[PDB]
Amino acid sequence: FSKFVRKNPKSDKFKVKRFHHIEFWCGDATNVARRFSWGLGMRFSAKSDLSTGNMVHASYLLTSGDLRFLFTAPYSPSPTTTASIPSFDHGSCRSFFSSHGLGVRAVAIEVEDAESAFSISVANGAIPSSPPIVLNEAVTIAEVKLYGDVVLRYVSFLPGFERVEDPLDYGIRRLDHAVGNVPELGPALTYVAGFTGFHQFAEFTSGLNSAVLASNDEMVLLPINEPVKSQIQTYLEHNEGAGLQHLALMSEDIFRTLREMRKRSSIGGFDFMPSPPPTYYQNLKKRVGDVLSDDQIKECEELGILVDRDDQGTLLQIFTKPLGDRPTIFIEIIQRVGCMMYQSGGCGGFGKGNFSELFKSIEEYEKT
Amino acid sequence: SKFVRKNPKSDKFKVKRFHHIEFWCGDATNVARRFSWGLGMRFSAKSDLSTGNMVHASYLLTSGDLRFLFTAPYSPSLSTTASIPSFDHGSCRSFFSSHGLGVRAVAIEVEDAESAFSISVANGAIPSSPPIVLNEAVTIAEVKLYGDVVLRYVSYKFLPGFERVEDFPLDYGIRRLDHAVGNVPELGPALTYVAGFTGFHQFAEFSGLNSAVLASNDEMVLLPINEPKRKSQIQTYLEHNEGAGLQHLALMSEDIFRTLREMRKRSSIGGFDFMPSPPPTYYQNLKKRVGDVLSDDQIKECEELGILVDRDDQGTLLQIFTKPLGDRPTIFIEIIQRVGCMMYQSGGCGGFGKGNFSELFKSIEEY
Ligand SMILES: O=C(O)[C@@H](O)Cc1ccc(O)cc1
Ligand SMILES: [Fe+3]
Ligand SMILES: [Fe+3]
Repeated sequence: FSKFVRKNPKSDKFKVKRFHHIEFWCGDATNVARRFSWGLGMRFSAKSDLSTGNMVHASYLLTSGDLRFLFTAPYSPSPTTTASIPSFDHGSCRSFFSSHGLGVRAVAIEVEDAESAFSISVANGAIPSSPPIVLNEAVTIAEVKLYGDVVLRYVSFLPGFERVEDPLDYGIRRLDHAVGNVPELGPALTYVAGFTGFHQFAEFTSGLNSAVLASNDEMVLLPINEPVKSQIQTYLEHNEGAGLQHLALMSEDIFRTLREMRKRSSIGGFDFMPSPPPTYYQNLKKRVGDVLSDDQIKECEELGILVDRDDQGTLLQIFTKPLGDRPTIFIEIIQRVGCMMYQSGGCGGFGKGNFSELFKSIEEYEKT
Repeated sequence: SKFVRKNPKSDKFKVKRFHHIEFWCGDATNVARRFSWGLGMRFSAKSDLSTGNMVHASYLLTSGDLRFLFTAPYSPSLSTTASIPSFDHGSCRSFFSSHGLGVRAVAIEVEDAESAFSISVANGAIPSSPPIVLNEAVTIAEVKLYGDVVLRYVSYKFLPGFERVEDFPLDYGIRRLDHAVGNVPELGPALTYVAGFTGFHQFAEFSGLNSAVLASNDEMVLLPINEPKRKSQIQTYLEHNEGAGLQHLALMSEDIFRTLREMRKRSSIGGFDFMPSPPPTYYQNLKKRVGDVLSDDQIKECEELGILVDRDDQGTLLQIFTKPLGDRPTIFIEIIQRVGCMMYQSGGCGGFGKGNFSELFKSIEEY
């Protein structure tokens, strides 16, 4: 008596593969990358600083599976020849951090040819941010504006980077989707999907309007939020315009990651949102009992994990507190169940039907 | 044969001890949460949006009597609510844009800050912030020290506007700040300047740099200053810091082996890294110059943890240095434990490590 029909026109104007990395623009990349490495459990993989000859910026790379988190901070200007990332600008980086604080600068995706995906994007309305530049005849990097001061980066770690050698792993394996807030969803949705050809990923159905753009294989998901009390309007005010709201980090085992990330919340890691009331986890039997066992439900309660369902699969998720000083960007840890055939992207939705379940649990909790 | 140390006790105002150190950051949350894990300091007070402050976010880390403050500016679009009246968004942004992560204020507790500020300015000090009484309880004044670092005065002893943080806690053994060392291009002018308005006397000592230690009457507030074989790290400091600034802080510890076992264990998982260890010959000779102080097992612990041991006419100093704290090879941290001079412990017991360069060079050529 219910069926959800999802369509996929596969209208990608250029060949998009997978997410490549995320580049946080910092004021001091060392302390940001070392805190992220201890909280998320990511390994110090590569570096491009003074110890590698880079006299322009200190970029450090953290990895946990297919996830790459880059942390870039500008050196004192006292010619960016030794710079490994040619799109980096000292004036831009200082202005970005003074206007937005700690946050994501680049959302990088791997493409077949960055030079073509750049020209096709601009030919379809994309604002150019960095022209196609070939790195040592091996890698090509191009950047166009996504929203606000965040850029969409095309890659087809990097030259100039040196590997770091000499266990830090909590279960995070890849980046699922990067969500950004904009003042008006409409113009931002037609703009981004207007130069990538990304189709809308429908969700099965609070102060927000969300729409999910996705590539053909739907592994590159880009939800965008708009404020309708609203958490988004507070984000726009504190971030001084449109920016990335949160990053969803796929975990091989969300229970492993959550126990690893909660032991360290008070000793350098990350803090989480208030856990759902107990009646929320007394209602999981009549919701995902056929997916999660009774003991795995006890794990979600002890770890404060949100569990939502969809037409295809089940989504286990939780959110952290803001990563920096500003109540702006935070991190989402998810684990998707089902759609195995390789797992389909967006399996289980994103959590649209979770505000209704939290409202129902809070109204239930009370009165008891 | 005999070393003679003199103390004129010429403090132009009553000074007690170090109060706190305020780092100016780009993001105070990630820097403090990194410092809290590497050094083992407790989240004690906060002055951010959760307290009503829409101007900046200040977080205090404590370890015994040591207090590290971490201040980062909010966006001016939030528009009075600042608990630290000397804070300026443009100054904090321009400071960090010029020097990066570093020390802004070296706060010392005095008897009266309205006097410490006026007497200082009347004796050559460059004023940074006039005396401001906070909620009729705390008075804060600031005068320039060297570079963009300010010497902050705290009168009646975290601060009004801060909320205590509750919630076993972290503690690696660090208990107090020993001395705050700064690098300047010319030691001479900066010496007659700082001592010109403080009256701090020169602390006598028992490389590429020249050092001079200014100290208060009881010699608990120590402020060594450095000036620029191979090229000295002082000149490399001035280039990457864009002028004079604080070089390092010496964090005294009840047990340097406890603190180092905690700090080295976490160097690769978010903590702080240390300088390369001395060769084994340095610790084979560590029982001929310091054997009446350290036992055989305690000498073995220094070799395992890479600690340097120096000695002077009064006491013995066990010390070790960390790698630079941020992206720039500028600010770093020293862990110190002093033995001897017990009569309460005298300030500067064992010196500051001026003789370690000679014993290290003697140890490298022995290996
Ligand atoms: O990225 C997104 O749009 C979703 O992650 C948002 C979301 C997810 C779960 C939830 O309970 C509320 C909002
Ligand atoms: Fe999400
Ligand atoms: Fe020292």
